[PDB]
Amino acid sequence: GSGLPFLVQRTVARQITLLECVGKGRYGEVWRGSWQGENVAVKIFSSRDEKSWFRETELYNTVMLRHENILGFIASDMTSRHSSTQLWLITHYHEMGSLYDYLQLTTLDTVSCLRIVLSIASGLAHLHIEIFGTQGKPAIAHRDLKSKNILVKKNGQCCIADLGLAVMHSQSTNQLDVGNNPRVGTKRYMAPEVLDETIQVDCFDSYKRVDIWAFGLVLWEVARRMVSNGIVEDYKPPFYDVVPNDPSFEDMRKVVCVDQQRPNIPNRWFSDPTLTSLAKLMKECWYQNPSARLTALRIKKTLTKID
Ligand SMILES: CNC(=O)[C@H]1C[C@H](n2c(-c3cc(OC)c(OC)c(OC)c3)nc3ccc(C(=O)NCCCN(C)C)cc32)C1
Repeated sequence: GSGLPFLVQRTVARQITLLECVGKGRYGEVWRGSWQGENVAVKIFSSRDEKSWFRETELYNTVMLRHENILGFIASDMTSRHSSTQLWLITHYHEMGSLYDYLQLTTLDTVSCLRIVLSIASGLAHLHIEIFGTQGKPAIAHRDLKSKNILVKKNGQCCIADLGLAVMHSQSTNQLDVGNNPRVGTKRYMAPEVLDETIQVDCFDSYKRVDIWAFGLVLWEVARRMVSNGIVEDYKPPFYDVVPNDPSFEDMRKVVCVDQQRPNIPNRWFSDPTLTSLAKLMKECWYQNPSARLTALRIKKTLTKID
């Protein structure tokens, strides 16, 4: 799999001491833990999200996902702490936390902006691409790509996190996991075909194109925080101005499906070559027609050529 030898994995949870709680939400809790005096991140899942714990555990153990831009899996366990049975996912610890939180604390220059977005595109392309052979991997669509599910490294690269909603496709196999409704992710980031439920649930490539829509929104979030001529925008989530907090499906449908609105491009971006290029790139992620959207590899290539 992606983590420790497995026999090691079961013993890891018992060797971990939880030191600080660094995150808490409806998903559960995230802690900085220590394993042999080395930091690890321990996500303790709420009962609401227990199935996400199981699906992510299945995945990381059935596919050996190892990539610098994917959160590094260490182990998963159903363990007991303080006499309560708990669902733990243990990964590499990234002190900087989520991109969402990071963008609200500092601003970016051209180098650090491009490093962030390129690393996300590289991670997403690695998820998306199916690799044949005994040491390959199925294609993976994330289905909840957003800034809260991206972690920042000290070196300024990022890695994609939270595969609990991901769907896998082997070009050999048939059927896509999917199941239930297609509207499983974060409403604010949902593509038009999800919101209006016209997505072809049987076509795996539909899910990759949904990730690309969300990636375009993440690019917009990040680009706002890149300084140009001492100018920068405050952090805002996508569509902050046109929809309420915790927006409903109907809110999103009118903006994105009926009006076909997209996040607004700050005028000052067209005073800077990099931001001008990023604006064009994100618009090619937001086509109403999913098949017109760029692929993750095309985005990666374009970003590598920008400087
Ligand atoms: C998920 N929601 C949240 O709000 C946050 C993000 C999540 N976090 C993870 C993490 C872990 C996962 O598995 C273990 C996981 O699932 C695979 C996952 O999914 C997205 C994320 N490592 C983290 C390491 C540090 C921090 C942190 O905040 N501060 C430290 C100082 C930085 N400060 C100024 C912003 C948060 C971490 C808690």
